[PDB]
Amino acid sequence: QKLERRELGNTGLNLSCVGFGASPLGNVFGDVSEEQSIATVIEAFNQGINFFDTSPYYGATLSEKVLGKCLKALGASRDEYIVATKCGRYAEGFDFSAERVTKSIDESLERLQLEYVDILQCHDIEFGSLDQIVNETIPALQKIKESGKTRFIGITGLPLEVYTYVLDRVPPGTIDVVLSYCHYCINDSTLEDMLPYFKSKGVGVINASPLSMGLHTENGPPEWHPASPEIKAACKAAADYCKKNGKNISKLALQYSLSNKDISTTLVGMNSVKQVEENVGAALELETAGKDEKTFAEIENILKPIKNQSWPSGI
Repeated sequence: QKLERRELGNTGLNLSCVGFGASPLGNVFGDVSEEQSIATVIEAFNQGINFFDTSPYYGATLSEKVLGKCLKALGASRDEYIVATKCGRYAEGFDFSAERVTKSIDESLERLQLEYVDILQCHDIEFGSLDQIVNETIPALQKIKESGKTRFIGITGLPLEVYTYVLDRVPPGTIDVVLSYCHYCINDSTLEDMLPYFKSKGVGVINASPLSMGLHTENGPPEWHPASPEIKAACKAAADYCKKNGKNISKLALQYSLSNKDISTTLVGMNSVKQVEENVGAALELETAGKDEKTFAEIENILKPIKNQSWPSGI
């Protein structure tokens, strides 16, 4: 049994349905040795993950530098893996200007030790002027795409409204891919409402944060998590139900996110070999058994009062 791959919009790329979120390689969630990061990436690739996403923001450029060492250590042909990065969001703030993003791709390629990335996306555009994204940033990414330094272009951010605003205002066929987070998970499935829009526009869809930044974990969310107390309380109750019934809230949450085949990949952050095994195994078991619908029904009942509620982001 091999990990399923899915076509990404009109790009022709076939992505593993679980993708590697490389933010933890930048020490975002704790210190990880370079040896451990390399081992994790190698294990992911050996288990069939072919998609690796990063950003200059993660670890103030360290994630990109570490990921570049990991990709070299795969000892695989460049066309056997797919690399996405971002531009516009840095540890020193937001700059979506044409000059910044044009410089940024070269900085990213230097750190990643690559001649090109497959995907380059504007990072967290709800912090920028959406009119600048439309009229300046996206044209600059089109020029980067024309140069070959990226093969495809996209946009990311938390609020789904940013995607309709931007995609309504660029010519058909401009944007290749979007990355969305926190909106295709057990407490919030609003990304599904965007899928007809993205399909009409020929835009491939990447999801991320299937655990909603720690809500769907036995340990619960970090202290900084921006969700309301009511969201947190219901997610803790869902985790408690799973614990009581001998089930794994995080495995079920990932399986829920993976179940929609119109989403091409779900990024998961990984920094140990056992995390790779757990995440790939959840996907393989989902493929052959389908969703445990009795258990998902009970989770849905607990999360009902807060379903699809989000939190503020950006300007």
